[PDB]
Amino acid sequence: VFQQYDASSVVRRELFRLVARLKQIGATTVMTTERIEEYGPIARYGVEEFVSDNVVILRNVLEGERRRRTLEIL
Amino acid sequence: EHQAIAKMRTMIEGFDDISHGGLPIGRSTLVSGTSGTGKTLFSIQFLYNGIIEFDEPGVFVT
Amino acid sequence: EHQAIAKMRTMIEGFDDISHGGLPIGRSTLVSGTSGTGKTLFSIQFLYNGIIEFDEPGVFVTFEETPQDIIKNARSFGWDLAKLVDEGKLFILDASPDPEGQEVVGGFDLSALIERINYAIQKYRARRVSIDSVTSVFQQYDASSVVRRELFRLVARLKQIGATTVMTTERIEEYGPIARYGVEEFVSDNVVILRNVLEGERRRRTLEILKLRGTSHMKGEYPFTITDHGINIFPLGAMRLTQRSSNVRVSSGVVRLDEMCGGGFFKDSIILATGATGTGKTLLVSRFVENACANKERAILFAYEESRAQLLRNAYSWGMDFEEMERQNLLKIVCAYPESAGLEDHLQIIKSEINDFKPARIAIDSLSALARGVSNNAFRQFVIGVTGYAKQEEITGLFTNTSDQFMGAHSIADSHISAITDTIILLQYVEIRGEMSRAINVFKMRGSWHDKAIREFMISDKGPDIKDSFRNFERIISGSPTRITVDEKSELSRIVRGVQEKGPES
Amino acid sequence: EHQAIAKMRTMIEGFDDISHGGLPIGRSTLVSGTSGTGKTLFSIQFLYNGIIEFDEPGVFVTFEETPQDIIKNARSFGWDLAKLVDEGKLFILDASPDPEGQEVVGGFDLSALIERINYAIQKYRARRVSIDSVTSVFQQYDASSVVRRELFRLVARLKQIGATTVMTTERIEEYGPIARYGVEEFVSDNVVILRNVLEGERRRRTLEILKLRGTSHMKGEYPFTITDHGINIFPLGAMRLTQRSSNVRVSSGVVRLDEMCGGGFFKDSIILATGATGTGKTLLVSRFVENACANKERAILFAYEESRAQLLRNAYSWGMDFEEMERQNLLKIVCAYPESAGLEDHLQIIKSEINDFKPARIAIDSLSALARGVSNNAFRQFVIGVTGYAKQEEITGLFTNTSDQFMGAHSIADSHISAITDTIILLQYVEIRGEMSRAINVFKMRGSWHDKAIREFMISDKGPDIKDSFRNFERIISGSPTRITVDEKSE
Ligand SMILES: Nc1ncnc2c1ncn2[C@@H]1O[C@H](COP(=O)(O)OP(=O)(O)OP(=O)(O)O)[C@@H](O)[C@H]1O
Ligand SMILES: Nc1ncnc2c1ncn2[C@@H]1O[C@H](COP(=O)(O)OP(=O)(O)OP(=O)(O)O)[C@@H](O)[C@H]1O
Ligand SMILES: Nc1ncnc2c1ncn2[C@@H]1O[C@H](COP(=O)(O)OP(=O)(O)OP(=O)(O)O)[C@@H](O)[C@H]1O
Ligand SMILES: Nc1ncnc2c1ncn2[C@@H]1O[C@H](COP(=O)(O)OP(=O)(O)OP(=O)(O)O)[C@@H](O)[C@H]1O
Ligand SMILES: Nc1ncnc2c1ncn2[C@@H]1O[C@H](COP(=O)(O)OP(=O)(O)OP(=O)(O)O)[C@@H](O)[C@H]1O
Ligand SMILES: [Mg+2]
Ligand SMILES: [Mg+2]
Ligand SMILES: [Mg+2]
Ligand SMILES: [Mg+2]
Repeated sequence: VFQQYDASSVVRRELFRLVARLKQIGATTVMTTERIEEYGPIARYGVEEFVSDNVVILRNVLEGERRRRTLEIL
Repeated sequence: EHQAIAKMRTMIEGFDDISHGGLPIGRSTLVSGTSGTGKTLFSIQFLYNGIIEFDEPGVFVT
Repeated sequence: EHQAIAKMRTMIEGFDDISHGGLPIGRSTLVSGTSGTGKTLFSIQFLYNGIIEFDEPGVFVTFEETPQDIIKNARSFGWDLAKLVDEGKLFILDASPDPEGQEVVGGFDLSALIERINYAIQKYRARRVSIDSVTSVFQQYDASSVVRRELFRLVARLKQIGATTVMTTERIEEYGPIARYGVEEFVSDNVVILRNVLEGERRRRTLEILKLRGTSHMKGEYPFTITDHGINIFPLGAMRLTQRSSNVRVSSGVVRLDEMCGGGFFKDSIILATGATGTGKTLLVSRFVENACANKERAILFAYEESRAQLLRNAYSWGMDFEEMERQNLLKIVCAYPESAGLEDHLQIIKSEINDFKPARIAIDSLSALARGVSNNAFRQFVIGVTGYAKQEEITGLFTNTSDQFMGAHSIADSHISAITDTIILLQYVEIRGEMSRAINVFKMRGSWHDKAIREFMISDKGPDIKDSFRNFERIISGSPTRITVDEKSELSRIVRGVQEKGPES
Repeated sequence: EHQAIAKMRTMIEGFDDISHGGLPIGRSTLVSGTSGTGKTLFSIQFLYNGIIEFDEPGVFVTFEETPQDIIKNARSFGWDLAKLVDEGKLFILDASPDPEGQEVVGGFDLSALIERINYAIQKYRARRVSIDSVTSVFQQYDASSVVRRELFRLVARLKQIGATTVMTTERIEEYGPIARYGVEEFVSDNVVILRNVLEGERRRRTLEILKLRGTSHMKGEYPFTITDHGINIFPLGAMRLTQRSSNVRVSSGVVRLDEMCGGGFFKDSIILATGATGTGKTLLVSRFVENACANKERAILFAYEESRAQLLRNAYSWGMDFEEMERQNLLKIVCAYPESAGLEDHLQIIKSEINDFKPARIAIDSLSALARGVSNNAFRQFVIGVTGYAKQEEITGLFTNTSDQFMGAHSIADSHISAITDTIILLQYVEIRGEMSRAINVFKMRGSWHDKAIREFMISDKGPDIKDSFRNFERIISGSPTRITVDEKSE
């Protein structure tokens, strides 16, 4: 959604907004973000981690031509 | 309430042990990962089991 | 105290030691860390403790988290911040944005905040202030130079107002810049860095005070865990060397052995048991613990290799009923895979269980089980921990270790947990006439004389029977000795012919 | 269509194994890689195979290379696209820029192209489409967010159109992001990464299917080669542990050995001969390969340590005439230094040459010669590939391994062949009275009973002459015996 022409700070707020309004609605939501480095930033803009109350990281680490899927609750 | 945070079971095999109960009720959970990691699936399955295990309707925004 | 700056205590277990007394009053501390490291908690605990322990009202400035949430989450550790906000001891100043807002407002609000805060401090007569996620505010659209100015101004007014402040900050790398804008580091009087290092799929949180303008403090990183009671720090390097030392002996659960040690182990002493897999360290452990219960003394048994069932199936087969030791509330067995956590966690669990049961004897079956994976230093740090806490707790202890190679092991411990140990019990397999016999040896004892022979020992249903030494043998330790004989048939009871009786009579 | 995802086979050697059936139909599959990875080739061979196998027309859209060249290059793999273009089976839709023009024509053309494209799809009744270097299009002056919308629009239209597309992208780092904008990743239903890794001055191209939305596939990287017949992928993990096993026996070339092996070598089995340098391995291989020509059966000899001519001399110097074997088209010698290829290429050459000569036996001289330089794991992965193919192909194979240390060697294979090999023949130097004498031993045989004695053997112009056991010695295996010369019972 923000991948139209935004920057971290603008992203951080938009997310804060969505997260908040959902809290008021009383919904137990699961949001999906994307990454680019298996061990780089937790999310695309380096700001989502700090705005979410909860964070799950799914990894697909390489290493020796094999792939190992893991899951972590940050 | 006036107690800790209550959780909601995901029924995803294992995840509810890892999360000591499941996802925190009334709140969102960010799930990220590179391409091909299981994000969408995690979300589909979370709604699903909610449906098929507690009859908790789910909305899927895509 | 010979420090030049006055400090205030966090009452956070372990922090006040690391900072040689707590946080400097009237000054500000940057607690910066990546995501989920314990920043809010630290700052929340910082105000709570100040209210619960010293009746010091506190102000909590929150930029992202909602006041209801700060209160909802704190119940995780059993804290009723609501009752305090109510008694008017705690005041949460909500400065979070609106779920339906605009854009632009991070400077005059920095002047409106200062004034808001001053108002709250004056109204509630506050002595401690926490500012959670200052970073999030410039996270509207700012650069390093603007941040430095606004942070300074804020911090500088706080100093004037007299307030002792804690400010939270974020960072993306565990080892790179201290805070986001690489400017916060230098504006703060003190800097505490919280990390959550990944490393081999495990997570290790540490706490480090980087700087304290005015006094000294412990340098480097310190392991810690967040539990139901908040942060819990282990200053493993602040552990002094002043353990009491008695000449009190105790039994090992094995009569012959006690003789071999010149009269049993010392109460105040770390015991080391090493031998090849199958030699029988675990038997002496069972025997060691049972004797603490045979004298009506408590004793814990942390198992990291055998299930709670097996430990009992095997224990019983050696006699000794563990079922009863448990009922008489005298013997407590733990059990856990070293993999089920990190040393820090493990060391604490141990510490905990030692308090909730006031043991007089502890046994860790297989240090080398905990040795799995962990680097050697991270392991030694643990061994210093368990061996240390016990020594100063007068708690006698038996530690087990499995040497990676049966027969031929050139060293006691592949880890060198040698100098850390007072008494060493060495078991090994001796190859005599196509068979694997056992051989036990009291390698070393610091205050005692102890027997110098490498005896042979059998394992029956009864337990460990310590026979004699293979005198007429060389290269013993090798694993496969050479039988040389200046005798053997020499006396002892020659008298040939009919010497025995058989099942009927004698 | 209320069923699982259905796949369309590419027919690209190995790819359909990995993707469990092939590319999903009606969906776009991103295939990115760094410069020179075989992206272009993949898409081509994808349409071509489509045509030449299921008569499914193909629409190839290029943005940089030119139609003349595309066809020009394809001839490198022995196929004429021109012909297919003629018969309207393939329509190369040129979309490259000319040496002259204007600018500020951003998303302006992505709309038109989606038209020119749907046209050629309808018009030719195309079922497969390949778009080469979509990337090179936005490489005009765009941002990550602009590229996602232009990409999504295209991918989307194509899915309505119902085509099974393949889009080529480019990367800059072998292991960094997936595509230039680190956005393509998330816009494609499927992502296949082509890599051209450069470790130790050597190059190794691998292919990986990062994801296939809606189905399963093989995970991780998979070695592949680019030959005259196109991309060739070896799914060394796909190979199954379902090899035929008989009780039929064969001769080792050495009568006395055959007895020690309790009746000979099993037709179905892997033979490993290990010993210090000079012990006689190359001899056994020599004798083994000869016995298969005495029975008029074909046998290949892949030598990696000696040359053609020298293999003959020494062979002839032990008897056996290799000169005849070659003429009688019953024996074939290959030879090549391990340094002349990667294991991926060798493993192929081996397989390739076995198909053009249908061997009943095979001898690789010096497994350890192929272990030279290559990592321990990248080697084992070569052993299984060679050991397996021969095993499921009913071929009897002999592999030679020089042990890094003469006398003292505390392990058969330094690299660890154990349990990958059926029969282990072990040669060792033995020092008896200031003299270097040999000794052969049948270490293990999974089927038969074989001899348990360590036998001394000599070498002459007649070949291996297995003598007796050092019965009266100790620490033979060690290599520096000690005769017991026991004074009997001393009366
Ligand atoms: N039936 C299945 N059996 C085994 N693996 C499957 C099956 N279905 C899907 N997969 C695997 O799961 C992956 C699907 O990922 P998914 O669509 O859940 O979300 P994602 O990769 O996190 O995000 P994105 O929407 O970018 O793909 C595939 O890449 C594939 O490897
Ligand atoms: N009762 C508890 N027992 C054990 N761990 C707990 C408990 N409550 C919270 N935690 C842990 O402490 C963490 C809470 O972090 P905290 O709220 O203190 O601030 P933070 O992680 O520093 O910053 P942020 O606001 O970005 O999350 C959780 O990630 C969780 O693992
Ligand atoms: N009932 C029994 N009767 C005779 N011998 C026994 C009996 N139980 C155990 N043993 C002997 O004791 C050994 C068991 O080893 P033990 O449990 O004492 O610990 P360990 O050898 O130090 O360490 P680990 O069990 O992890 O290898 C067996 O190898 C066996 O020879
Ligand atoms: N007959 C052939 N035998 C062996 N290798 C070949 C043959 N033809 C081409 N190649 C190899 O295949 C490669 C061709 O690459 P190709 O044109 O398919 O696209 P690409 O490398 O993916 O992308 P780009 O447009 O950047 O070149 C060459 O780099 C070359 O090494
Ligand atoms: N005509 C011959 N007469 C007697 N002995 C010979 C003759 N030719 C070769 N030999 C012996 O055989 C050995 C040659 O080794 P061979 O060709 O069998 O392979 P290898 O020892 O297994 O491996 P590599 O030669 O690569 O080290 C010589 O060391 C020598 O003792
Ligand atoms: Mg997804
Ligand atoms: Mg044991
Ligand atoms: Mg190309
Ligand atoms: Mg050779």
